[PDB]
Amino acid sequence: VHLTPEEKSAVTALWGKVNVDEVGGEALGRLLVVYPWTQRFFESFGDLSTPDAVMGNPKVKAHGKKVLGAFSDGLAHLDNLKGTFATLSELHCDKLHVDPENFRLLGNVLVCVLAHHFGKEFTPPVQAAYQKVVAGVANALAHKYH
Amino acid sequence: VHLTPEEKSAVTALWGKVNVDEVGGEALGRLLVVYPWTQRFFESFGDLSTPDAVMGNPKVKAHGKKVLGAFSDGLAHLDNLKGTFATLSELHCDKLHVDPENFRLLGNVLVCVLAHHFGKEFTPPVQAAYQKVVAGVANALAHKYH
Amino acid sequence: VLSPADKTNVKAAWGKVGAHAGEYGAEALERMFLSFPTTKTYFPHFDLSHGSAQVKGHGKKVADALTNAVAHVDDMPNALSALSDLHAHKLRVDPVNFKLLSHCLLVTLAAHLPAEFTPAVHASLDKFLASVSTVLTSKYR
Amino acid sequence: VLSPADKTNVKAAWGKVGAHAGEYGAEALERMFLSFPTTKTYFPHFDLSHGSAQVKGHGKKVADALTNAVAHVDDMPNALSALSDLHAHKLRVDPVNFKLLSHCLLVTLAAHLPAEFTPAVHASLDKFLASVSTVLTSKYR
Ligand code: HEM
Ligand code: HEM
Ligand code: HEM
Ligand code: HEM
Ligand SMILES: *Cc1c(O)cccc1OCc1cccc(CO[N+](=O)[O-])n1
Ligand SMILES: *Cc1c(O)cccc1OCc1cccc(CO[N+](=O)[O-])n1
Repeated sequence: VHLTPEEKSAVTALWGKVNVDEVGGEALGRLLVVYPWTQRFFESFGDLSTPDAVMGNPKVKAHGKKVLGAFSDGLAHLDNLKGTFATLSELHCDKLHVDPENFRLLGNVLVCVLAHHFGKEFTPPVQAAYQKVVAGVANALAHKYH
Repeated sequence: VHLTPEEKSAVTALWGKVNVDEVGGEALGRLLVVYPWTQRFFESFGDLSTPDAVMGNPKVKAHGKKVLGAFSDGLAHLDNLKGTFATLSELHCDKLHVDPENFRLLGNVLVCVLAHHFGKEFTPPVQAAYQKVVAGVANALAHKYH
Repeated sequence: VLSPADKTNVKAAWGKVGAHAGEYGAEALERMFLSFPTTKTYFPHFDLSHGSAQVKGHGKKVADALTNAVAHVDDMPNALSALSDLHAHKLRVDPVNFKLLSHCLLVTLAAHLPAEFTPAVHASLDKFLASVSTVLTSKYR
Repeated sequence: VLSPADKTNVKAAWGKVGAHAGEYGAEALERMFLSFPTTKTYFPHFDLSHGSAQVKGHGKKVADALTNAVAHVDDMPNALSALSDLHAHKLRVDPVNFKLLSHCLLVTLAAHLPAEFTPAVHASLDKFLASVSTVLTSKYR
């Protein structure tokens, strides 16, 4: 809840080009690989012993698609991030006790994946506008701690 | 913040013995020494060049006393920490751009000082009640980011 | 990265703990479980009621590793290799929990060794614990 | 703490930067200044306008120091002692700013080298920059 009109335009246009069937699993997969302790929260997901097992785990890719849908929900409701995520905030904060610094990490992993797939088109201005998206999502998901 | 009636009695009892001329200055002083980057916010305070200079600094002692008085005010209004600190949050968030992790560091530095001063009277359940307070204070100060 | 001064601050201050190692280890564990109840989820098989013999003996194991880490401050990765495999590979502890325990250790030392707990020593001890924490949470084998 | 494979991944990926050091270094800084405007206050006397020759010249210094850090990955505190004087003793840089610059470097690397930015290499570069960041923000003399 803090985006200028030109930042909303830039994030909406880029997101219309996002493959919402692959980007979620790529980001959840990299979160599990780059920050290994987060695998502890996904003990029922099966094989997570190597980068290849993680990125090829079909439960990781299926759940990442749910992640990305909820990020899509937030992008269509950019001025009401608190309410869009309130119920997920209860689950992540009151039931799962994921420390909120992990919400920041996933948001930034997602930013790296967007850069990875778009190359030169993920320009410093597009990145900066997306930095306020993922920071608002992290903040919203941490609301039940607040 | 949810303190039981027995936690509030023991928080109140300990706080009424606190040395209001020294405890705040020691907490702010230890913050500037243990986390030296925080000195960047206090350039006009004079000599911060060594530990001894920081702790003896009269501007540090005077500023720490005002920090302690805000915590006193949050103790008196546990039911409404957000309204109690609304303008300090504007100052610290909108004007100073203090990163919220620093709020938690000061809260825990204060806890260490309480333990330093009161010794074994600073029991673990007394610590547990104090951690809820400083987490409460620290959350209310970060609200202008929320 | 500790300075030579950090190292001498930490040895002197932790030298004072002496035979209270297990008492202080247990106290710091109890401080962490009471103040930050989610840290308990790493010890579901433990008896965590106050004064538990299991926590007490585990506190002693923690302080002794700290005592060992002080003596090997200049080759932490070799010395801490076994505890790193436990905490990073097998247990996968979230780093925020190391900050909470570290803070409860500082609280314990301040409450018992007020003359040792100087602003400079407080800073070196915080850095020592942050450095041990980093090694225990890194998968470097 | 870096594993042998982390060092292998870092050396191989950064070697692919090559002549694009200052270009990528400058691009990271401009991402950082723009995504996180508070970082500009560490450079109050700089010309931070887009494309400014000063930021180019400064981005090249960053990348060259990183190149130096890659080659001295097993000798970090000694090789980086002067940069730690600057950032930790003189500029007292808040460590969260190092996470921001490190993230912006990763973004730049992913934008320019998509084939080499694999999950495993991503994870090694993150730890490498976190390791360089720890050294630059700690006062160890
Ligand atoms: C920051 C943005 C995040 C978003 C948008 C997000 C979104 C979601 C969604 C939509 C669900 C499914 C809820 C349901 O179907 O009931 C979920 C579940 C879950 N999340 Fe996240 N999440 C985020 C961050 C994280 C992080 C950082 C972690 C841990 C490191 C985490 C741990 C989990 C776990 C363990 C589950 C349950 C998986 C299961 O069913 O076993 N989340 N999340
Ligand atoms: C987390 C608990 C904190 C509390 C309760 C607190 C309280 C206060 C109070 C009462 C003032 C005086 C404002 C006035 O009288 O107008 C103040 C000012 C200030 N605070 Fe804090 N503060 C906290 C954290 C921090 C931190 C962590 C930093 C920096 C790292 C910081 C930076 C400043 C600065 C620069 C000023 C202005 C000093 C001056 O120029 O006069 N605050 N704070
Ligand atoms: C910060 C410094 C820490 C040190 C020095 C340390 C040291 C130790 C030691 C010596 C052991 C026993 C090894 C053995 O069984 O031979 C142990 C085990 C263990 N640690 Fe820690 N640890 C630290 C941090 C943490 C944290 C922050 C957590 C979680 C909040 C944690 C969770 C555990 C668990 C669950 C065990 C297994 C205990 C058992 O089942 O016997 N550790 N640690
Ligand atoms: C991987 C991380 C970093 C590396 C490798 C790095 C490296 C360097 C290098 C090589 C210089 C030039 C020093 C000289 O030539 O004398 C420098 C200067 C400087 N750096 Fe960084 N740095 C890093 C992170 C940061 C961050 C995050 C900030 C602030 C947000 C920062 C603030 C500064 C400042 C203020 C200067 C002084 C420039 C001047 O006033 O002339 N550094 N750094
Ligand atoms: C040095 C430091 C600081 O200041 C804060 C957090 C973490 C660290 O480093 C931890 C670390 C990493 C790798 C090796 C070592 C020990 O190196 N020596 O052998 O001295 N510590
Ligand atoms: C190893 C590590 C990790 O995983 C995360 C943050 C910081 C560190 O290490 C910091 C550090 C301290 C001392 C030395 C070094 C590397 O220098 N060497 O040449 O070993 N890193």
